[PDB]
Formats: sequence, structure tokens, C-alpha cells
Amino acid sequence: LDVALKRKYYEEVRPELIRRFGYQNVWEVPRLEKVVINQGLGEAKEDARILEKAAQELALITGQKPAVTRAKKSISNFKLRKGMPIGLRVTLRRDRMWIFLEKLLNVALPRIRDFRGLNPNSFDGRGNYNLGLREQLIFPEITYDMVDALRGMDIAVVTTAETDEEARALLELLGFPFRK
Amino acid sequence: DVALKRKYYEEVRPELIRRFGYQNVWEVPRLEKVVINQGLGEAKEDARILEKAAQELALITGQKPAVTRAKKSISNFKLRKGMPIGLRVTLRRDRMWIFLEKLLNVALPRIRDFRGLNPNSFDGRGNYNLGLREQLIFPEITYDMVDALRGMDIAVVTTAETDEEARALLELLGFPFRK
RNA sequence: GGCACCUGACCCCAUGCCGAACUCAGAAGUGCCC
RNA sequence: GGCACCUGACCCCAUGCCGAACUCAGAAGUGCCC
Ligand SMILES: [K+]
Ligand SMILES: [K+]
Ligand SMILES: [Mg+2]
Ligand SMILES: [Mg+2]
Ligand SMILES: [Mg+2]
Ligand SMILES: [Mg+2]
Repeated sequence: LDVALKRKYYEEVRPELIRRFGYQNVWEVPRLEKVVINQGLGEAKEDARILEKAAQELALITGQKPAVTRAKKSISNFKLRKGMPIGLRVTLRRDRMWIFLEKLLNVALPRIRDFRGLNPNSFDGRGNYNLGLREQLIFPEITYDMVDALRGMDIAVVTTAETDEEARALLELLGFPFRK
Repeated sequence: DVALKRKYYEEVRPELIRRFGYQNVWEVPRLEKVVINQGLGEAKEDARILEKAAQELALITGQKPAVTRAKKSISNFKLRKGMPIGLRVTLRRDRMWIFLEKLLNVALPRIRDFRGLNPNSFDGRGNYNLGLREQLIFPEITYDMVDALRGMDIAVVTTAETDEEARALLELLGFPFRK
């Protein structure tokens, strides 16, 4: 399972984190835990062929089956208000996560005109990074293009770091193209 | 009574931060769960003493024990695939606190000649294990139902990354370590 | 409003045991998107 | 041999997605019961 971004973590990223913060044992060094990708529908468009087009492209770029999230309790009862399926969700762990981040950061994000870098301030206060991408994402597989149809998918990079400063060191050194 | 929790949140967390210098209160080690594993005594090869034993541990811990059995993978001589080898309960949150309080404010004191706890029983990742062989230390275990169960292997799992931090946690909580 | 984090379980629902997980909850907690 | 930790997985089994959980696996890994 020779993955490019994984290889970089143990080879480069891990040894330098143990320097910046000097961790006692190798198991306290922050790691990547999961990547949750959420492509919402926002009820702005209801066509059924939307959920299925998104469900299938999201599955190719992630290599995993998306789960259909749904509206729990009801809302405004006029007639045309709450559907049922409200978006797609996939949780990437292990190898599929290393492969998705390598394609996202190194081939998809760069092949975008309107891109200067990621906002280094989008950290949740507990070591996790939150991103929102409403552009076209070009992947080796297919092209994720629901720019006009749906809004932006919500990516959450959840790590084992305890603080944001250690979360971005991991991410900075990992490859994430920020602006700081 | 959840008095051991108050102690953690009022005394221990601040004393640990002082000792190790945690910048954030959520990095301070805490108890995640306690797993109890009871071997079988007379409840073994039976289904009436095994019910009085389960309800036995069920009252000691506050929750429904789980029955551990021998993996199902028979060869060619079909004679079943493993019967019950014991009971298991995973204590988290309040039930975990209440059990740790009883354990040291009731169960450990009822032991005669008690030395202390081995300060070495740390698994290397910040967790602690101990075995309470002979009972009569738990008020609940009724008479005429004592040898229904053997001794319990306890595993105190914490969020502490090392034994050092884990030990400080336990010692500040009030575990009577031999040392 | 949604996903992630955080925290809980009154409610649907859930645990070979465990609201750990799954489910649910949360204007006046944190991040991001609309 | 059991539980916990750790690491791993189409072998039974499993995930609204996810070997995260559940299941299973690991003499020559750590801890307590042996
Ligand atoms: K929770
Ligand atoms: K595991
Ligand atoms: Mg984190
Ligand atoms: Mg630990
Ligand atoms: Mg459920
Ligand atoms: Mg299963």
C-alpha cells in the first residue's frame, strides 16, 4: 500500500513534528484520523437526477459509497418545503483517505484558476480543519462538477492533534496550500 | 455517590495541569472506561447459577453483563462450538465513577492484609490492570452464591498517552499503590 | 439550515454489555458553507 | 486459554458511508488473570 502522501507523513512530516514540539513517544505525534466529505443539496434544487449525479461522481473521486443524509423532523408545511434526502456523506479513513487527499491537494486544487490557497484560519479550536469547496474538482478518475447544481461540499479534516497550531503544522508540512 | 468525579474535576484536573503543564484543559488525561472480566465458577456448565451470577455482577456494576464464549469454529467431529467462559461489563461515565468509588471505599478496604496495588501493572500506553481474586469484598454477593463466580480482571483505560501520566492520574484520584 | 468538532439523552432509535458505536438533542459553544 | 492495549482484515461477520463500531485475526508484541 505505497501511497505518496502517506509516505511523506512518516518520512518527512512525522520527524519534523517531533522536532517542533518534541514528542516523547512516536504515538503522541499528531496523525490524520478521518476526512468527512459532505455534499449537501440545500433544497435550492430538487430534481431527483441531482442526488444521483452527485452520488455517483462523489463515489468515484473518493472510491467509497456515499450515504444519503436525510431531513429529520418536518418543517414549514406549505406543500413544497422539506424533501427527505438532504445530501451525501462519506467518511474516509486509512488508505482511501491518503489517496483522496493526494488527489485533492496535488491535482484537483491546483488545476483551478480561482485559487490562491487555503485559509489557514479555518481551524475549529480542537485540532481539526474545515474546508468548503464550490468549484469544479478535477480528479484522475472523473471530474466533480456540480458547481451550478449543488452548493459546496463540506470537507472536515479531523486529526489527533489537540490544538490548532499542531493541526496546521501537520497540514502545512503535509502539503495543504494555505496562505500562511 | 459520584464524589470521585467531583474530586477529579475539582482536585485532580488542576493538580495534573500543574504537574505536567497542560496548556489546554482537554489535554489533561481522564478515565475513558473500565472493563470488568469475570471468569466462571459454579455458574459454569449450568443455567441457573449463571443467572444468579450475572444478576450478581449486574448489581455490583449497575449494568447488564455480557457473556464471553469460546469462538465457533468446529473441526470435523461436531460437538458444538464453545460455551460461556465468563462475563464482561464495560463501564463508562457515571456507572464507571460509582464503581471506582465502591472499589476503593468499600471493596479494597474489606481486604485483609492488603498491601496496595502494584504500581507496575501499567500496560505501556497509559492503562492499568488488576485482579481481585477472592471475594467477600462486595456487599452485594449474597451468601449461598459466592463460588458461582471466580475472580475479576479489571482494566482501567485512560486518555493518558503514557504510564507516567496515567499513574499520576490514578495516584491523585486515590488509588493505594504499593510502590 | 447543513457537515465537522464539543457536550449531552427529555424524544425516535440503539448496545452479544457499554448513548463507545448507531440514533436523537443543543438561538445565546467552536470552525466552515448556503 | 480469558479480558484490556496494540496492529491488522472481505476467513465468519459488519458499516444510512466508514474493519470508526460490530466480527474475526495476530507463538516469536505490552499489561493483568497462569
Ligand atoms: K457523543
Ligand atoms: K482495532
Ligand atoms: Mg483533533
Ligand atoms: Mg491510554
Ligand atoms: Mg440507532
Ligand atoms: Mg459483526
